[PDB]
Amino acid sequence: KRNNLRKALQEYAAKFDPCQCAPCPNNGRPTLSGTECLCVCQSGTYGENCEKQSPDYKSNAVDGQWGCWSSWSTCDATYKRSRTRECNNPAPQRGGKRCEGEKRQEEDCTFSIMENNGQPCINDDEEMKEVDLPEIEADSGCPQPVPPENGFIRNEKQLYLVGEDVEISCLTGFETVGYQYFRCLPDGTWRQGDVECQRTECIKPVVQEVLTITPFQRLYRIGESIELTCPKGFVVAGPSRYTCQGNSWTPPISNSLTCEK
Amino acid sequence: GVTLDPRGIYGTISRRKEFPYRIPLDLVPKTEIKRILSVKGLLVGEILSAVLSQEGINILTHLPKGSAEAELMSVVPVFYVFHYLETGNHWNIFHSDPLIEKQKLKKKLKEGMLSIMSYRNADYSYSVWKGGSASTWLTAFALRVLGQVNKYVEQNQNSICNSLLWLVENYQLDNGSFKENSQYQPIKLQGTLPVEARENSLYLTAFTVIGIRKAFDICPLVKIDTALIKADNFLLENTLPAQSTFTLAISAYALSLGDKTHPQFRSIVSALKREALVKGNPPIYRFWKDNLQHKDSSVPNTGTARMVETTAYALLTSLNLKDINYVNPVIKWLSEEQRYGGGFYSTQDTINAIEGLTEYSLLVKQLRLSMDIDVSYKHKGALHNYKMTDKNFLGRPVEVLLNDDLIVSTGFGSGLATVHVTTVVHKTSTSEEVCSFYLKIDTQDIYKRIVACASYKPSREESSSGSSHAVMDISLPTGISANEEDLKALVEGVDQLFTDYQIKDGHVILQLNSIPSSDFLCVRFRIFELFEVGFLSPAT
Repeated sequence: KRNNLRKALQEYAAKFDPCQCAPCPNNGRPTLSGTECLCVCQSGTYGENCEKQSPDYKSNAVDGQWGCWSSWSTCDATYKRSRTRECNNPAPQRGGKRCEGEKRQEEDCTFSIMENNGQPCINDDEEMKEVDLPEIEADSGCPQPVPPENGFIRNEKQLYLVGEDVEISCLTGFETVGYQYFRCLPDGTWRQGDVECQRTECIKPVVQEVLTITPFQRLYRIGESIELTCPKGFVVAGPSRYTCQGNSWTPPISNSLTCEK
Repeated sequence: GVTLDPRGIYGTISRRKEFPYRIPLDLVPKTEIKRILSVKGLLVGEILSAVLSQEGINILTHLPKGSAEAELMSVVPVFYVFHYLETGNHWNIFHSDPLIEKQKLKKKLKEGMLSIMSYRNADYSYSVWKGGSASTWLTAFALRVLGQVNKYVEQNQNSICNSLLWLVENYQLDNGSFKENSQYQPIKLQGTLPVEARENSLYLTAFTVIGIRKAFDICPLVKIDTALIKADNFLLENTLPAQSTFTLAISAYALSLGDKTHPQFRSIVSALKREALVKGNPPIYRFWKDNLQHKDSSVPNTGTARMVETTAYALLTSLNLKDINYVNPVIKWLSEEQRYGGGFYSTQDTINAIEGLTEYSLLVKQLRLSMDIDVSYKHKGALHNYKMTDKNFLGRPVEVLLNDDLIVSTGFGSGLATVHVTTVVHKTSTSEEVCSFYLKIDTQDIYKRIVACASYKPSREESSSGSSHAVMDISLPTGISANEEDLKALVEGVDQLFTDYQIKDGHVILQLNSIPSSDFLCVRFRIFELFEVGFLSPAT
């Protein structure tokens, strides 16, 4: 309602901005009810819309005020539209004075992209609810089970129904022995079992800011090898070549081949 | 069991699967072997009708071209609004002849290719002007786009590969892995926010990986594979961008095209979850913000750009993990005025919003159930054939009968139905590794008395140390009862073996500390009968 209400104020101003009034006599500000303009008068000016003066006020003649904006000049060759106004209510002729506030606007050429289809309800406090408590959950079913060692749930939901199923499998180094779905039983359990992750690949270990290693591959198959390497002219720590072992290699990672380059 | 997948989901494709036939050694000799196969039609759930309007013609028919290449802002989103309409059958909604609109598109898009190519440098970089200083960022935007459009209209591979090799040769650092020439200014409605205060390397390394990944399908040569592996790895190893979800999201989205099953990638998205914004008890709407600096702007701003770009990258991360259940409350957030403008005619945002609906509408058609599934044996003939639709989603079990390897397959089609095969078997005690403690029992008249005899069996490398602690069950026919006060001797006697006993479900349970493998331990008890039944099942 706030967004819409700014947006209505923009349209309301476009319709009812008193810039559209004929020039105010004796340097009053034009003001518009919606259906009539009246001028707000300066000290020493009076009448319905400022038409007459006290004998002292006649000395001013400063006369600095706007007429309306032009419509938008379309995009400026950096995709920004603009518009300008021209100081052109009764001009600073006998005396001299600037009309106040920046003569021009620039506004990004923004337009709509998608099928309009109404508007959604939004309230200030809500959006920062990254976490909230588990619901009353009367459609009992099951919540997400914690997947096994090195595991990943393929289809993700808050609450799976009775007889509804979830698929799992091991991460990139690894493969499932056994059946890789589970299903929510009527009591709320998953009966997780008869599945086991096995290693088939290994991944470039964590190393110091000097590369003490040569990165041959994204993933290394078990029985392949990786090499610790000095950039030039020295030897420091760790095996020169290593092969992977169902576990990781037992690689040097507290320190690596940090040679005197 | 498996999902079938005729179309590509879960980083792979699954139009065919084969299940072996096994003959275990444990088996009861004269057994029958039995098997059952059934298939579940996994429907999409709800679909949210998220679309570009007929006004999508105004997104093609760009705002005034000009200097500093506002002509570039005029070319690039055409290469997306095409792809949306193409994946959406959408030209019909225009109400011209769709073919005339498709021909108009293919032509205007080719005019676009010459138009963007006109800003290529002889070094195959690009710039803000034809005479400007080169930019890797804009080289990477061009590579993101060229990666798109060669799925539709081909351009020669060298024109891509040289533009790649400018970037990949001259700016691929180590310990941090893509770098830039400091162009004059960020273009006020193109580029986007860097990492603002400092540390732009994450936004560079991500946006450059995002370009290079899109192009890499159309320049597959060894160098570029060698580059992206490290351009990812240094991005991954740097990526903990908690200072900005916009940085967490472009870094996540880049990595979503990578190895989707790398633990650091999974961890990054697990942080992206922890960063999410929601509304409702279940998630009704979902989106993201990082800088909590806020105004309810009716005309959008770079603050909106933080949201729309961080969200469009989270959305594209999720839509490269293929789950509409996760994606839905985001697609609800788009298309109606959360923080206005569909990308506000920032090209970067508006591109990423159109890309959102494109991958969403693709996944919608990939997921729907319109699939035909066949099952056969490997050496033997066909077993069954199934047709799976918005009505016939449940695929009833069919027996599996013929003792051969089982092949299930599909053609082209759509959806993600899953086929489950169960096997039933009966296995021996003595001829299997299930038994460590080998059993005998005898019933004799001297009401009657019963003596069990049994012994442990160690592994081949092990001595006669005896069995671990065990729970033993003497079953009896119903109405037969053991002499419990005689049984108390097994508990009271100085030569103790059992800790405790109980009667439960009519069975006699007793718990034994260890068992000899040196000899058969023998144990005797006595029974009285209040005979209860006409048929008695064998006791265990």
